[PDB]
Amino acid sequence: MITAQAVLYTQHGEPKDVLFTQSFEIDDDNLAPNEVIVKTLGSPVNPSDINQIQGVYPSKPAKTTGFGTTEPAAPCGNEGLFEVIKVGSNVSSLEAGDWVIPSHVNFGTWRTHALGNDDDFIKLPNPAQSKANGKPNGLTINQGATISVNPLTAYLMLTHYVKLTPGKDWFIQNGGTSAVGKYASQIGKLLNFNSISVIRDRPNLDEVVASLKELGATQVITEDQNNSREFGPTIKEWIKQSGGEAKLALNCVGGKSSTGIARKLNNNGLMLTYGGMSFQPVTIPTSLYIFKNFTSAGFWVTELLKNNKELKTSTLNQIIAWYEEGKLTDAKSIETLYDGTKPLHELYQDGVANSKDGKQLITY
Amino acid sequence: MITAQAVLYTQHGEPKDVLFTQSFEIDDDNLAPNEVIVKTLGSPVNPSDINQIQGVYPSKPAKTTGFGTTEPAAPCGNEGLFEVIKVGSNVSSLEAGDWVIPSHVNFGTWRTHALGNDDDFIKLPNPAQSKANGKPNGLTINQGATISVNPLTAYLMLTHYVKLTPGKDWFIQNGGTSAVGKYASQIGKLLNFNSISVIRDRPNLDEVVASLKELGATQVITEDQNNSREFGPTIKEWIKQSGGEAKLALNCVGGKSSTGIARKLNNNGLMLTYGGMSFQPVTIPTSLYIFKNFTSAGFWVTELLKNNKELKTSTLNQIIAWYEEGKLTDAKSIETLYDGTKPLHELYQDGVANSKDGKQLITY
Repeated sequence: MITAQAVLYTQHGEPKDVLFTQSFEIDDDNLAPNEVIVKTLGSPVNPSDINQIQGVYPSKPAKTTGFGTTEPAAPCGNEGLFEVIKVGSNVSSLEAGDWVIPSHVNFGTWRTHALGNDDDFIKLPNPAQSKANGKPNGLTINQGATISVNPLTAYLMLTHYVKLTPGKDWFIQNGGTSAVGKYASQIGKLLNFNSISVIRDRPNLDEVVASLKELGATQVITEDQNNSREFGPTIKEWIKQSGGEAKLALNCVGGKSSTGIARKLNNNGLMLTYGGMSFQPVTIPTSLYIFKNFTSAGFWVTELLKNNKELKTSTLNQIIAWYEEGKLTDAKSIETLYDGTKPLHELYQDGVANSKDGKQLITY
Repeated sequence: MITAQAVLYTQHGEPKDVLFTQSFEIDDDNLAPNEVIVKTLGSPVNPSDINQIQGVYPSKPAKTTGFGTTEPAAPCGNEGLFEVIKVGSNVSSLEAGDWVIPSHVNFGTWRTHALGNDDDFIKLPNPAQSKANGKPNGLTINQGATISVNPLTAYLMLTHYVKLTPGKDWFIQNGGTSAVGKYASQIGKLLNFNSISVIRDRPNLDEVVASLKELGATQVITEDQNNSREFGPTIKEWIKQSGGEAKLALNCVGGKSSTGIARKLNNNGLMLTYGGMSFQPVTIPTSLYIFKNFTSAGFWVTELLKNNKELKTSTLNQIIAWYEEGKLTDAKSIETLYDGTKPLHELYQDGVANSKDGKQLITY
């Protein structure tokens, strides 16, 4: 028997008010033929995790007595890296020591262990396997724990909707320093797509600009530059010199920022909105729709892949390969190790409260 | 020889400042085999005609010395109804007395006569022909003169993009009392599509609502009601009871109104923006794009029908037939007859200045 800990809530609200830690047992000596028991290695705090707890997210884990609690309760977290510790008699796809991520959302990753079916997980190579197989690198725990949403989102937005001609065409995106923004710059570099990253100004602008260009952004401009009508000629010249067109805009800000990047696309452009800044609607001038054949659509990785495991598999495999090859890098998470000296839910509450410092990863 | 008058400009600007009238000759005794001479019956003043003259509309007639001017000059007007006066030796598609409209935009319709090739025109049945064909009605001069922009726009937005299930599905539109809005309500009724028209509140609201429902709007609400999610219950029920879904939103307003109609669509909805009320961008909540698979795109009949003669042909044919069959009605225009006592360009300048009074049609 294993004694596990899970972060739960019986009522929606701010994480700081409703979360608590529940101890529960998993019987590793009584596994059904297709069952698997995993131990969590690390799981991040993402905005969607927080929105589910707040009760304002379209998809949420069902409440249950499953973790034994006194009163219906729901688990937290959708992303995370786990390691198989034991499998049932009919399990062949997974073995002890294998690294896995959940195959579906609402898994409840803010906990120490989980019991599921082999098909509730997707295997990733662990460092030992990558190294034994001759790869230059193995995935880090943060890379594995955060591989399921952000890297796939950047890859899919850049390749699944419009075909950018290598060396010539451009995409433009705001939220340039976001996790997805940084993955998109790298994927653009790897696939030879030109790109303009728009970012908020900051005290260390030059350092940030150099960093994004090294990741792969062709040009980096501030939101002030994005707002400048007088800057239009420079952008047009960048595009003219490459012999391509700006065909795709990635928006995660809305408001004036979305207006600015939409205006920089050539005729027949597509904008994909995949995030938004708290109560800032996507704002597009009427003229772009009428005269520039502009289209504005959405992107939600969860919905896109729900019934396309193959597309998901192919995408995940490419991100895994690039990590092993040392061609892709993650932004570093601030890691907080759970050692039992502080309640697990408190580590996540601090994570939620400190999200402004950087991505928070609770490790085990 | 025929002496004709044309409204021209040598430089873009406001109609009241840049228009003038040029007298020019057409030699009706020297027609090439495929040429035809037409005499204008009527041509309207549309926003696009005005924007073209202002220099803020991207599709425009080239400035040429064709009218015998000292400097290159551009003609004005994109739609209009003409009567064929004489045809060349190799013309068989048209004969004297036939009614025609330009086959392409940028022809210049604010003038008394024109010389062109037979394929620069599309034949419409004249009243005598409709009568001889046993039809209950023939087209009026206003119906023929205004057939190529607004009716085609309403018809194509409703049929060319998303397929609404007859007797079940819905479209919602703002600008409900606009010319296109009124055509859309009628075409919706003919296609058996349910619809909600959103209009501005006004003094004789009950009368307006009744008139729009008679035209074909299933339900009519005001912008205040469109903004009141507290009124939103009344709308969700209408759709539920019908058994269909709201799949298409037609927007010509932007701003808060565009947000309101977008929110009323079911998942996988499409918004087409075909107009906008001065510097009021199309504003759509981020959540509709991400969680409701919402898409917003544009509509411009000029670009859609460029290089698509068959689509234009079949659409025009259906509108013509509907007028003949008494199934479609146009809003009445304020008609100003050109008798030669006042410069032609002045009649059009007055038409531009008085467009708020109603559609201005200059007749001959």
